[PDB]
Amino acid sequence: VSILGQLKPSDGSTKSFKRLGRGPSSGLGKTSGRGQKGQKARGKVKSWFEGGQTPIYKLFPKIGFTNVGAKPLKELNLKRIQWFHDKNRLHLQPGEVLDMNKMRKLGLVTGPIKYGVKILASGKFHYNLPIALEASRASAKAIAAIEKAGGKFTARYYTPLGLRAHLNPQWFLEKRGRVPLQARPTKRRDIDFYSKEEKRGYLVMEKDKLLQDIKEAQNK
Amino acid sequence: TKFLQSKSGYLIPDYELTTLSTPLQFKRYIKEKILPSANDPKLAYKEAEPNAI
Amino acid sequence: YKQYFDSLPLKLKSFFQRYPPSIKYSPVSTSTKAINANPFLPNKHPVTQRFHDPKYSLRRMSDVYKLALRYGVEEFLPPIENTKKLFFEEKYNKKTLMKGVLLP
Amino acid sequence: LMKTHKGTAKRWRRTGNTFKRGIAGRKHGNIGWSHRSLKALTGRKIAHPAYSKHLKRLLPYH
Amino acid sequence: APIFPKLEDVKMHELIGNNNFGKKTYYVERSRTGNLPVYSAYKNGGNKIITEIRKIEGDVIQLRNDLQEQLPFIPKKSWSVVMQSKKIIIKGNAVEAVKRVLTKKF
Amino acid sequence: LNPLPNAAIPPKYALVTVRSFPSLEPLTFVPVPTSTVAAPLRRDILWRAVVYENDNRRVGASNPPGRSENGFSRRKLMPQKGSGRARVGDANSPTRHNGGRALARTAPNDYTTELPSKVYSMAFNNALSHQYKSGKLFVIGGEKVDLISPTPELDLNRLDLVNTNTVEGKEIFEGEVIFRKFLEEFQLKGKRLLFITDKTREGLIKSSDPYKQKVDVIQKELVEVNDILRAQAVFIELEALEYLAMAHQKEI
RNA sequence: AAGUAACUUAAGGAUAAGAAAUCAACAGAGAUAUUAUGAGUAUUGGUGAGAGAAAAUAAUAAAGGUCUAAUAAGUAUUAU
RNA sequence: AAGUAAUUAAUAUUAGUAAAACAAUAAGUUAUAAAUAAAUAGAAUAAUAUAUAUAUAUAAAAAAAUAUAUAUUU
RNA sequence: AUAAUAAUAAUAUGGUAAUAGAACAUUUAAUGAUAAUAUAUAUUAGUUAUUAAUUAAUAUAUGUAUUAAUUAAAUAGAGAA
Ligand SMILES: [Mg+2]
Ligand SMILES: [Mg+2]
Ligand SMILES: [Mg+2]
Ligand SMILES: [Mg+2]
Ligand SMILES: [Mg+2]
Ligand SMILES: [Mg+2]
Ligand SMILES: [Mg+2]
Ligand SMILES: [Mg+2]
Ligand SMILES: [Mg+2]
Ligand SMILES: [Mg+2]
Ligand SMILES: [Mg+2]
Ligand SMILES: [Mg+2]
Ligand SMILES: [Mg+2]
Ligand SMILES: [Mg+2]
Ligand SMILES: [Mg+2]
Ligand SMILES: [Mg+2]
Repeated sequence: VSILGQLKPSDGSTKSFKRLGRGPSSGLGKTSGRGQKGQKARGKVKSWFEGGQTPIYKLFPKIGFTNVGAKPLKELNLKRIQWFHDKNRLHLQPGEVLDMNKMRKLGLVTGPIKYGVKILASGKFHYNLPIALEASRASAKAIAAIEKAGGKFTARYYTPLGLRAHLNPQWFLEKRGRVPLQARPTKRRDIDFYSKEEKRGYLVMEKDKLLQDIKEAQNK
Repeated sequence: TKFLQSKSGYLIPDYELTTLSTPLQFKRYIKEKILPSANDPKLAYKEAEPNAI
Repeated sequence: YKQYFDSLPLKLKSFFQRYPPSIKYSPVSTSTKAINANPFLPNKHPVTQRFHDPKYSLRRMSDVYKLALRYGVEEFLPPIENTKKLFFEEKYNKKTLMKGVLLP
Repeated sequence: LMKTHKGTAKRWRRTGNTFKRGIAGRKHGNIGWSHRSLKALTGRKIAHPAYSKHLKRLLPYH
Repeated sequence: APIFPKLEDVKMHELIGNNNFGKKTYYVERSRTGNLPVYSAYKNGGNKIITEIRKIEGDVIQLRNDLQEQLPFIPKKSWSVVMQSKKIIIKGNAVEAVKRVLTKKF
Repeated sequence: LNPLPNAAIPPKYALVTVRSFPSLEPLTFVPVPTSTVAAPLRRDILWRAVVYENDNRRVGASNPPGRSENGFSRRKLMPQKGSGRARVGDANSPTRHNGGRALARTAPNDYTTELPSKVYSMAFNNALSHQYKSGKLFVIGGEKVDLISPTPELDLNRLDLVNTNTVEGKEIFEGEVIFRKFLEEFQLKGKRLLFITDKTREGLIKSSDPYKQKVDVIQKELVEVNDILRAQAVFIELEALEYLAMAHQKEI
């Protein structure tokens, strides 16, 4: 005979749903688990209705603000990179840098990279890779570990569109026959960050034109 | 195996063919499965009642 | 060559049909009655002395220009000098940074 | 679909598998009281387990 | 590259019913990314930790016995082999030890 | 000294015989991988696949009228007190005999459940393996592959009957007759059959139509787990089988 | 609750909308309509009850652009 | 003649896959790091906390709190 | 190192509100032998620790169980309005 008339679920998968209002010996008899006679017995009071006392969403003062200007980077630890390298998944030709796009391709970072990647230092001891990295930013300790390894970090600015283009340049080419140009940092805070040598920002490390233009303006 | 099937009149299943590594093994299988059913048609395997005795 | 031209996107093809490249259209605003009147610029009507809105509204013009850039057919389109829009690499290069960027 | 209780969201913020909140009783009438004693009420506080379930129900996407 | 190879290149030992894989032997296949299928699992609301071992082909009982022999420090009781899906559950977070034991062969 | 003594490498290829259609004649073996055609028969996975498919299939046309849907007036039939009878509102109540249903469904009811794609693929493989084990998986081909025994003169390598549409002498036609002969030969007249084609074999389906109640001709893309398992014997094209394998292979 | 029920009026096989005085953010996109994600996010509330976008990416979609206006004044804008 | 359905959220059990999962058109959700109102900050300088990370504070420690580290990442 | 059944020793087995676990009857969908010597329904008397089903007799229908079993579900069980 066909298997189709002898298939069961795996043991522990299914259950019988508790069926109310269906006789006394059932257990869930006349009252059907409701108790006896109140508002909850025949009607609806809200779960978090605290009775009339000042509730736990009212006693306490409202705290903080939502920074809409915030753009949370996805964190990538050096440890994970090292592990990838050990596994022989970190496929890089000599000279080619491990950029955010490259990380995504490899599966170092996974899921949607909306705003960028920060490189943190959770396995800085056993990190020994002389490859060059490039991300939104890195932890100071992580940077130091990279330097020790014989590597080279560069914090690179990416607007959300620019980041997207970096991650998936072929899509833009397919759609429009042209990948979009990478934007300059318009914001003051961003400019300041990438102008820091301590952060290994690209504007100082590559000696950018924007920074020079700003200096000229200041002079004049 | 094709020759054996042709002479026999019966079809030896693909899984069985894959499994059995010798002519002797094939013969033994034939003796086990097809032969008794051929001898006695009431003893043969029925599809709707696979757990028959 | 003809087949390659045909293979061009629709809007661009339509533009070429209705404003062909044999006519050297003006860089500056002109009379609306003129033959060399640029469809991207706002041309003045000679009797009423009112600036007519561009024959190709600004979005459409931009799209056409981007299509031309894609297929390398920019110079056959009429000039977009006096329309304030720049595009892509030229825009990037020619622009001055904002006062806020240079002088916070 | 279900939605967050906005007042509760304003009052409460996530901290791993709990919610943190501000202290009550430090907005006026502070003069006269001991400053050291008052310093107890300045910081934050983790949710009491009694109302944790309620908080979860209020904030389904936290 | 080809899903079904040609009849010439396939050896006899590669086929089913050869080399006696069913009788008292086993295999433990690695994951897609290429790691040992041994996992911590935090059941009953983080209260019950257990170590799960997946992707076992062949005789699971034998494999379990071999692992017990390798790791005498874990008790005999705490080795629940669920037969429907063929995976062997251990009580503690004994993942790393299991991996160490397996690595040398799988 | 020896850590895992009983470790070993599993077998990876099962041989399926490639046949000519009208008469199921062995042309070649083809080694299909063990994962497709000889997986361990996990019933639970198979069950999951079947139930999900059944749920997807659902029409869900149950549409009993609730007290709103039901078409009485909203008027109170008897005044609350001073009637000498029980309290009543409108005539639509579930309590009364002509009134609408309590907790009434409203069509079209959506019974669609979800399954992980990998689980579904595994189930598909599993069903196929079970079929192979049974001896109910007839792979027909020989066009692409290199043969051992040559194809017969009156058979053909694809899954189809020749000159089915031709019907000159009598109302009876040849493809139907051939099919009947085939059925007679392999002792599967009343048995359920499942012909998994690659491309649309119009002549085959025409031939089948007489035995439409038991014979189900399906494409390579539209074939289901249910279809495979219900079948008493599946007749799959080699190319179609390859395609299925490719579809439901575990990715690496 | 809700611009809902209702009443009233007027049209067509559909109507409405539609080729940017639109979005966006120094990079860019390119009419409108419907759906999915974005997102119960920003936003807002006797800051109670509760209400809640857009950009962007996907589908569905059709050839989707195209002049018919001598380029628009009691109009934009302002106060209320 | 009475605990039903839809859209959601949180738990649990099993099953699939697993440092990834779902989805494969891209995009997204969850996980992979803990914090903080928020900010350009983020886990052993030579090992278990006596080290480190964050918030308060600070020259830097200490101090409260939570988190991170003892062939193989969870 | 399991499951079923059976021994021995021990402890436990009243229960409203409530919580948890396990079954059965009914109806539909998937798979599905068989047959008037059969099946279904009813009555009566037996049987099985028994809301259930089964045996026999009797009656009426039907050339026949969407039947046993496993799953999926429910307008799934009424002395209480
Ligand atoms: Mg009770
Ligand atoms: Mg009371
Ligand atoms: Mg009552
Ligand atoms: Mg009560
Ligand atoms: Mg005190
Ligand atoms: Mg279901
Ligand atoms: Mg309103
Ligand atoms: Mg219209
Ligand atoms: Mg105008
Ligand atoms: Mg105007
Ligand atoms: Mg006004
Ligand atoms: Mg400070
Ligand atoms: Mg009791
Ligand atoms: Mg009922
Ligand atoms: Mg009754
Ligand atoms: Mg009763």
